[PDB]
Amino acid sequence: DNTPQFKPFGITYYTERVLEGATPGTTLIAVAAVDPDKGLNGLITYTLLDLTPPGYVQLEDSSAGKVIANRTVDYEEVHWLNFTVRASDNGSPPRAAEIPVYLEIVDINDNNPIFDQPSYQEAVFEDIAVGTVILRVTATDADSGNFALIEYSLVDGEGKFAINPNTGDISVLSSLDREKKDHYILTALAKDNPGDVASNRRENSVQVVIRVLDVNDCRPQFSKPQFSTSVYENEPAGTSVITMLATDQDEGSNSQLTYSLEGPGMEAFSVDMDSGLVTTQRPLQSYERFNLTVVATDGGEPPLWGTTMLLVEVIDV
Ligand SMILES: N[C@@H](CCC(=O)N[C@@H](CS)C(=O)NCC(=O)O)C(=O)O
Ligand SMILES: [Ca+2]
Ligand SMILES: [Ca+2]
Ligand SMILES: [Ca+2]
Ligand SMILES: [Ca+2]
Ligand SMILES: [Ca+2]
Ligand SMILES: [Ca+2]
Ligand SMILES: [Ca+2]
Ligand SMILES: [Cl-]
Ligand SMILES: [Cl-]
Ligand SMILES: [Cl-]
Repeated sequence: DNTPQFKPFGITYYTERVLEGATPGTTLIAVAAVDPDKGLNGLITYTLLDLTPPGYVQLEDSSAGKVIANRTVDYEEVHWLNFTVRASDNGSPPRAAEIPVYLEIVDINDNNPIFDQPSYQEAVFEDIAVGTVILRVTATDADSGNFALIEYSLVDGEGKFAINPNTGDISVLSSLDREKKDHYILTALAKDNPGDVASNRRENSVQVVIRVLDVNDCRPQFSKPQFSTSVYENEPAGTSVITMLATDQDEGSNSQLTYSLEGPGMEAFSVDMDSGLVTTQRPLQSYERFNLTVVATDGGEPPLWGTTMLLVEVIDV
């Protein structure tokens, strides 16, 4: 006439830690009760009750208190597997005892940081100030504690960009120049579990495009400061003299050039504003000598100019 008692004697409840992902059949906890009596009166049958939540645990067999994994548990869904163990003798009116079990699920680092976008992109002007934040990348991590802390890095900022390891803010580290490099495709990395060994850290990367927009910061240039040419005396107006060509490193209208003439010979010559072709406006006589100023002006606002000099001598036929 003794009721089964759980061991150790007077135990209020059982508890054990269980790693999430424990495979089915894995022993989660083993409990035991005793009944001093003889035969069926002292033969103990174990059952489980009130599985909260259900589906994750079962007794290996009803003859013992070994509890094994059924479905695998996910810490991201379940923090506690609670249930009751009933230990019943097999007597005529049976006597039984019941006790709670609390299995404490333990997080493992089974989720990677995952970026909130498939890629990132911004456009910035080439004169953007050093230190300016361009964009923020964000990843999220479904684990807990250190396993969900994220450290951002750039695989290679090229000395032009830097990322804040906490915020994911990508900033200008040194001055840009569209003319040197007009866009960047950077790899940003999110790595969890800071401070642990490389093998227990998970990561993902994403590509970040920064397109560098033009400012009109390059003036038109000629190849040298002095050109020289000759025109025959007594040639008609419209006679070709020379074609002038300047360069400009900017983009679009910022490097679209128009030519003009300046100074004491402008009236005797003309330059086609688009082609750079210089022609005479009249016949020249052999004594005449001109040092013209040729100007190339870009289409920026305000425009930039560059000049060169053009010596024109008139030769006898
Ligand atoms: N040093 C200045 C000007 C740089 C710049 O814009 N240079 C132009 C010409 S105006 C260029 O062609 N840069 C290309 C290079 O240096 O390779 C800056 O850093 O802003
Ligand atoms: Ca008994
Ligand atoms: Ca999990
Ligand atoms: Ca993680
Ligand atoms: Ca986890
Ligand atoms: Ca530039
Ligand atoms: Ca320009
Ligand atoms: Ca430019
Ligand atoms: Cl900008
Ligand atoms: Cl910081
Ligand atoms: Cl680009």
